[PDB]
Amino acid sequence: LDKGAGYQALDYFPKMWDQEDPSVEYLMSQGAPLMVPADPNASFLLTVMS
Amino acid sequence: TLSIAQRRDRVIAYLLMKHRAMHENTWEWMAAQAAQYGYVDVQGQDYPLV
Amino acid sequence: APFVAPNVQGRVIKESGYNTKTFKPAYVKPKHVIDPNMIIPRQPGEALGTGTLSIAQRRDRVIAYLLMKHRAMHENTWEWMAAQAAQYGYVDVQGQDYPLVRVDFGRDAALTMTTDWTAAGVTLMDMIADLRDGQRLVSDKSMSGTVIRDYIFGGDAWDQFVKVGGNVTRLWDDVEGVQYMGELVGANGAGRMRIWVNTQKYRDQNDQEQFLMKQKAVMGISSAIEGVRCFGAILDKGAGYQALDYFPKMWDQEDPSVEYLMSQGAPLMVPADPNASFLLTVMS
Amino acid sequence: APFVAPNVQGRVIKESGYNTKTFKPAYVKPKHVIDPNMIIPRQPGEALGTG
Amino acid sequence: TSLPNYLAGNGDLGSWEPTQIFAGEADIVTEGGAAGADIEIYQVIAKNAAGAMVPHDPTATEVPAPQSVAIGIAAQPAKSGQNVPYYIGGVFNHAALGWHASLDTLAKRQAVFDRTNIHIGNLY
Amino acid sequence: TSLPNYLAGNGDLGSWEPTQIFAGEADIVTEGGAAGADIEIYQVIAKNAAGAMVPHDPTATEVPAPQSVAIGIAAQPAKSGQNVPYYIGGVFNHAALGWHASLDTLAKRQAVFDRTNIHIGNLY
Repeated sequence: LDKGAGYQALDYFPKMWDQEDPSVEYLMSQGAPLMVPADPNASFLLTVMS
Repeated sequence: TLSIAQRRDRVIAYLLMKHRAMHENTWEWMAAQAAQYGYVDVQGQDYPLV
Repeated sequence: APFVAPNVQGRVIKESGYNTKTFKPAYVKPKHVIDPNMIIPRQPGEALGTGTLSIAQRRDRVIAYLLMKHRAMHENTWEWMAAQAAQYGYVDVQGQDYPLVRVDFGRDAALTMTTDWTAAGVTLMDMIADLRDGQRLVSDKSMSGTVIRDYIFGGDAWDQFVKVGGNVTRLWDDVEGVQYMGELVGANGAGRMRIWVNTQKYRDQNDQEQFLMKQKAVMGISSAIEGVRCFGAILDKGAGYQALDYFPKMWDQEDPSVEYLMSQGAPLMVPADPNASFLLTVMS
Repeated sequence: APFVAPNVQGRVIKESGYNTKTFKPAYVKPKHVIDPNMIIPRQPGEALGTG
Repeated sequence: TSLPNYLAGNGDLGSWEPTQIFAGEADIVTEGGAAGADIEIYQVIAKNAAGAMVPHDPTATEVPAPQSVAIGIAAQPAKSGQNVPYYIGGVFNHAALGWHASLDTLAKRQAVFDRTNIHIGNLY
Repeated sequence: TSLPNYLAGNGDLGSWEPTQIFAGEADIVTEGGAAGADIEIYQVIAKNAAGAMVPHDPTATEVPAPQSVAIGIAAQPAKSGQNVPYYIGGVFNHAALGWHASLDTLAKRQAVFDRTNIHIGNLY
């Protein structure tokens, strides 16, 4: 959701810009991740201790 | 031996790498949460618990 | 050199080391905000009523003038810093946006003298004796034992002096505030005394106008002071933070369309030998 | 990385410092004095009688 | 200060840690004013009844005294009578700033700058 | 160290003076032995009754003790029990050495090393 990268879909998008007085400079990265188990049931979790 | 411009260059390169790495760490952490728990709690100071 | 009869082995001479001192320069940031309120009205060069030049060209004119004024303000600051250094051996850099810090170059306190030329019974010879004694102290204290040729009076000091009494220099014939009073032979002996009076008035950081040279005092000085004009790093993303005497920078706000114009620089005027000069307060 | 709703500005991340160590080396001066006392005497190699 | 050292030895020359003051991207805005007390770098400041900068002092009074309402963040240190440059706008890392006592938690440190152009927040 | 200094300022980075050890061109000769007391660089050292290096001390007794006859010049500082390398021959600068009280003037500081292979004299 940024005019940089043309609202394109990307793994991550690094963006950089600066103020002019004081000349502090900003560096930001954008990303829209989600890690989807297509089949949630192909795994299990076993807790084995209290 | 580094001009201040080169000190800036060095720190910017390092921070670009750090951003890429923090994104890739988030990919890892999301994959871990998905595979283990079957669900992931995306959270932050700027993101309501979903 | 040591006398040693050619029998003996020889004689070993002791060496001498050095002090070292280090300084950080001040930082200077004048800027003008350029409204349409400044671009639209007529300004001197405009043809007065006939619209011969566009708003763009009037903007260019006013910006060229403001750049020129910025250069002038930096140059004034260099003069003021150098004057403060030569006189006091230190400079009290100040401002609204800059706390007072005293850059002491380390003139020995003996070279900030005081005598009363307003007292009764003072003679021309007593006054010249005070100046000669200042020269003596400088010769005793300098790195190079240099003799002072130039003595620069304040206006009040020169008035007191004249009241009680009674080529390179051509570079200052045309100059305001600087008065070359020639020379006096007197009883200095060690070196002929070029005399100057300085009365220049500068706009303080309260825009009150004050004298560049302490008017109630006389300053002696010699070229051995070998001062350096130091310019630090520009702490600005513009021009790659590199060190410049001054850097003119300009950027605009998108709505309303306001330009901002800023020049910035990191000046300091350092006397290489803070003891190659002295300052004598002569008035009460 | 921090999750941040697409609307809002993002969060600012701190970074680390440096630490430094320094060392002076040691100094070594073995020497010998080589007398005729040490050179004249025989060396196993030499033959008997007339070395 | 005269001699070298010929003998071997170690030395911990020193350490450096960055101080991050900005925690966001508001318009950073500054002003200058006379100080009334010894002010440290990035100390939070108020203005006393005489209009001089004084380090922020909540619960100064029974009506609250004007020192109690913070007005900016010192940009450079200053002694009394000197001019202090200070921030009046910007988003600032609460941790880097100098705070009064008992103004401990971020929840309290925000309450000092709600009605203001300054806003104070955590780093990640 | 965290913050850079922005304001102008002054600082004396240091003052250095050569410490010229030698005031002549004779043979320089050195030994080394255990110290009995804390010994500074170029201190004038005797040997105590136990045979350990101890800083020189005239008038140490109703009969002079062996600490009272100078025997060398320490080439490095050492704590008690450490080995002190020290000079026993050479022509040494009057002023560089660690003399003590009442051994003040050059005449006495020479009398300490009259016949020895060490000699003591002015730099020009």
